[PDB]
Amino acid sequence: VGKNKRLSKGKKGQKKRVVDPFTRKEWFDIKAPSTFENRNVGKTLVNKSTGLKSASDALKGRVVEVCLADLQGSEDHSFRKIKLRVDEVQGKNLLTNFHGMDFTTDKLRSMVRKWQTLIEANVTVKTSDDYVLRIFAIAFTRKQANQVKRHSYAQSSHIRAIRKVISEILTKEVQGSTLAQLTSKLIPEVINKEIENATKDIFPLQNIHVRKVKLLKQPKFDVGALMALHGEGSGEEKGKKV
Amino acid sequence: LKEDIHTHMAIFEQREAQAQEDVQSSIVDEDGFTLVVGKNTKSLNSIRKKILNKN
Amino acid sequence: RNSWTKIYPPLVEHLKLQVRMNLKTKSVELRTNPKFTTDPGALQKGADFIKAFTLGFDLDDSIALLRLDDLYIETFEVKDVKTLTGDHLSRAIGRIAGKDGKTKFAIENATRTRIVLADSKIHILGGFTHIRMARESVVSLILGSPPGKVYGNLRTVASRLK
Amino acid sequence: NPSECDKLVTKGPAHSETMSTEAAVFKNFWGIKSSLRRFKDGSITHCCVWSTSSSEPIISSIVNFALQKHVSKKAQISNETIKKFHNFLPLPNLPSSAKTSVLNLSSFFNLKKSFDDLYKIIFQMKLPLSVKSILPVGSAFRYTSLCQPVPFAYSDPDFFQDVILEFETSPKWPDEITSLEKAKTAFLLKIQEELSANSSTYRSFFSRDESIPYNLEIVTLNILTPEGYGFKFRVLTERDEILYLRA
Amino acid sequence: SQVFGVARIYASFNDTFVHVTDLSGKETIARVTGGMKVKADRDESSPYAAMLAAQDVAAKCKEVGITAVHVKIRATGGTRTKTPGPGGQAALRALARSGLRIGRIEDVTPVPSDST
Amino acid sequence: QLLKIFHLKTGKVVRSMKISSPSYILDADSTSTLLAVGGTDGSIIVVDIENGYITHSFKGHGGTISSLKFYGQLNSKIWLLASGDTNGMVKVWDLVKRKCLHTLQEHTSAVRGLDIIEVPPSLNLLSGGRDDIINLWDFNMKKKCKLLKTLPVNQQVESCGFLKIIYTAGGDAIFQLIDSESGSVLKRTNKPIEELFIIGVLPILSNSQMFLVLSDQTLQLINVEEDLKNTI
Amino acid sequence: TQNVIDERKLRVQKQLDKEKNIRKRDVIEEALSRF
RNA sequence: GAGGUGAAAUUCUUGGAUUUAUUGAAGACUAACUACUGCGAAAGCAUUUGCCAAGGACGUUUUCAUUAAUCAAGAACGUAGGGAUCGGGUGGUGUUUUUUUAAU
Repeated sequence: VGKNKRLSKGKKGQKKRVVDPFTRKEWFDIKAPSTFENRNVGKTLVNKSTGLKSASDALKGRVVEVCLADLQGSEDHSFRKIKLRVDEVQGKNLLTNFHGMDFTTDKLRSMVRKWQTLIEANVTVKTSDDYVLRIFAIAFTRKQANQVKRHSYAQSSHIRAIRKVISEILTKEVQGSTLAQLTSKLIPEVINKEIENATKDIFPLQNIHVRKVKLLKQPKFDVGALMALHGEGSGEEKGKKV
Repeated sequence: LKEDIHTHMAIFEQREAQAQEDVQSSIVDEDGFTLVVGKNTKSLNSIRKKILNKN
Repeated sequence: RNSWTKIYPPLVEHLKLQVRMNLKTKSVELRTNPKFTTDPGALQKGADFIKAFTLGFDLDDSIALLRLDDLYIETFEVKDVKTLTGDHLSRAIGRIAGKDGKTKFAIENATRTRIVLADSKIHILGGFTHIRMARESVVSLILGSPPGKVYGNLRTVASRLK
Repeated sequence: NPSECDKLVTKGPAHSETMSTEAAVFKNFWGIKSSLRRFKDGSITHCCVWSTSSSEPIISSIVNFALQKHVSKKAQISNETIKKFHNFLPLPNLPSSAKTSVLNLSSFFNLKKSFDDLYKIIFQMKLPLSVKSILPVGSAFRYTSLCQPVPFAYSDPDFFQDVILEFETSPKWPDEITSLEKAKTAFLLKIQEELSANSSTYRSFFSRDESIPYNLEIVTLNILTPEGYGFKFRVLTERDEILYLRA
Repeated sequence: SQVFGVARIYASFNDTFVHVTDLSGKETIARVTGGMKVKADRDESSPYAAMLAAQDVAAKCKEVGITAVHVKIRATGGTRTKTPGPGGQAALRALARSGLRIGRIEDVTPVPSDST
Repeated sequence: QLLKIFHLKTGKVVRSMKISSPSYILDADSTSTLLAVGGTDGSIIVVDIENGYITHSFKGHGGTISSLKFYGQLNSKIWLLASGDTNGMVKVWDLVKRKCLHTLQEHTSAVRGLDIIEVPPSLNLLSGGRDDIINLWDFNMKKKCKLLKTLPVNQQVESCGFLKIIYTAGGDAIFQLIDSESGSVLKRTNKPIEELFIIGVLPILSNSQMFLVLSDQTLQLINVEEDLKNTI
Repeated sequence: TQNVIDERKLRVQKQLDKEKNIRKRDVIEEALSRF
């Protein structure tokens, strides 16, 4: 803080002056899976590539919370950021895979208002691979056209019907798919319109979203499958000259 | 095949719509009775084969 | 929509940036133009301008946030202190508003700041220690005090202001 | 171990100033074909490059050199079964595909890259009932085409892979099978019309189908892509299997 | 070609934090507070204190090499104010002015679902 | 904000320029009157120091810019610039025709420490890095090629090459002398008991004395011209 | 509650005027109608 | 340096406090939706799903035939009118809906 405040018996321990770590750090760049476009998402510091807690295994656990507008180049979904788990380090390029998805909180806090009721659902579902997802879904009552009453409330025995049909159909949409297919069908926001089409029979149902996919168990690595999700590659020679 | 889909859809929507309104207003039976149709059902053949299947 | 004719000229010809009123997601997006727009913080100042206006202050108050850039905008809630069940919450907002807005306007003219208050969340804009003075007067009043006593306390705080 | 069975370099020990005993072991064991290289990350490792090939695995050449250096310089290694029905697979006319291995799937991955281009183009257009899910089902997409798909190969019967697309679950589909299949032809006509409208670098031509019997009016389209591959599009509807169960 | 850090601007009570990290979250770069610039102990939550703190962070991050900052404002969360104070906007205005490209302003303040 | 102080009795700010990016590498010529400075985006301005203002721009590059070097013999007509990088590359510019001579993308980390000399226009150069590769090139005036790599095990910062043809390297508080045209460390100082390493080498009296400024705030003297004719 | 009843009167007025306006008022697309 | 206040102070912190990220465990609570709305005899009652029983209103050309009310003792638990809304039913006839899978 300053000179007049206190010594406080903790500054007597001496300071171990300077290590200058950014001369030692190293830049990697991240390659997203090829379900998206624009797979280069940015760069990451790690450590110096030495032995004794090496770089390629001090890596490969982290996540990056990138924005879907930054992945797709289209500002129609500025919300719905995703989380990519960096998994296989391969020649300066962190090959990553899908790990989660969440709305930026301003979007749902501006979606929810009073004089309407919202519906929540969430299932634990295994995909066709051995991933398991606590996949969520949010829903909202539409004020019907030519309405008069301010309310637009659900009868809470329609709520069980809407939640049953929404858990059933998104359980079907997960279980008939793999994780890459789940991302490539979640990106152009189509289970939302599928919920609205299969659920407009019972209630009018303003904008539907999914807003959360949480992975709870991962199968194995399968290096070849992860390389198949991007493109192949074979690290080979550079000249010795000594 | 464009003129084929044009002609086939043009006769099909016409016969479908006339069958739909024909089952939607088929009130008279010859002895007093009024056929219950149900909402937005499209065909007398459809309700006939449905009531044959529900045996 | 009713104040859009007075909002955008202090976003275009006074302050140098450009606006769009997106009806896609019902928002306002602001670009800065690389060709001729100066003032590298003007994007942030105009964003905070329309943020204060959509948050609830009036448009002259938001222009007062746009010019004279050192006025910030604090926000807090009724629900943090004493947990305020709904009948007492009605007592709370009625006690802060007074009668015909008179206690709120007293705090406004006293502590050189301007407040607005939603059903459970209030906002004060001004300078930073005036925000703190208004916030301690508001939290004393929402704890529940005689308005004559908070009038005398604001006489003392106005004497600190002079 | 079939994972790294055909990895074309063999990373031995790392390089330091003090030459370690395993580095000396590797030097004396390989010798004239050992080297020390930098990899792309930056580390330096003694290794041995191997010119891979399609008519062999590299383990043949490795055991050839590592026996003709150690057990005898005249001990002839004879194998011909692998060389005989390791190239009974048709050699795909690609850049350097004789030099590439057999576990390489880059022809399939190039086909899927062209499919992703077509995927984005078929999504971000507009339909009266938009695409719910387009997904491939073809043999190249399951990596079991006989020849590896080279671009512009017309005459292979496994050329036109089939991708299916399902639309939104709309109730306004017609009742009987000839009219709903004719509506599927209507939707395919719409998407090829807009495809020739906006993306002239692709092309489209229709095709009657006959494998599903007793409805001669099932029509697919086939996209000829500028990358060199073709795709056969089949529309699936929610009404189809309940129409067949009705029948 | 730009590269991106992540701000994690903490608009706490009686203090303000700014420390940009590379967008994983592990390798933090230049942790500053509101205390280590001003010398009074009364306004270590000052808007001016957060202002020159964000200026020093901008200088150090341009020294390292990151040019854009995805900015994420966090209040103190919990069963407390749940909403940024003045120090958050002060640091935001400072490092939006100081030659650093800004991306994706958010709010990552924790919400309780009625804890104690 | 670039400034220059004339070191003589007029100690006033002679010239002051507004440079684009906050820069962190400067080098003046082996002669006077040339000062090169490159920012943290791709822009390497060079300035005649007498009548101080911009004489070359050199947008040119990519990423933040690492160390660089001049090629200066008094009364020449060559006048090259070295121009290292953070993403590993060396893009050599001249100053008499404002052209990129040769683009070289071969490294893997920040290209610190590069040096240019001629041995009978031959003009061999040598570029170290935070990766452990010093990677000297032949570097003809028209079209260039490569020669040996000779790989020191350090993190080389300011590899002042071509001593009396013998290279230097620092970066673990270890001043390695390495022969050219073959690889052998032959003189190397005592590794200290700290972790702090070499920030900078500094040549005195035409590459005969060496100042060593550390990561710590100390600065040492070496006397290479005695300790090369000397082991350790 | 007065504001509630006023907003309901406004909505009923808007709906009556909307109903009043409602009462007072190529090949492949012909095949691809009704969807 | 963190904390904390009107200022402080105590405390914690180079054996790395605060902050950041990846997790894991523990108990309690059910943010926004939340209203002059719902239920219960009353106190009270807000996550989902299932089970176990119960209860209210409505519907009724179903049955019994005064079985009703009121409370000591005891017992269990702790003046007339109009608008709007919730639950049920009837009728109307437009859009949401849709069609031979069931439902309504």
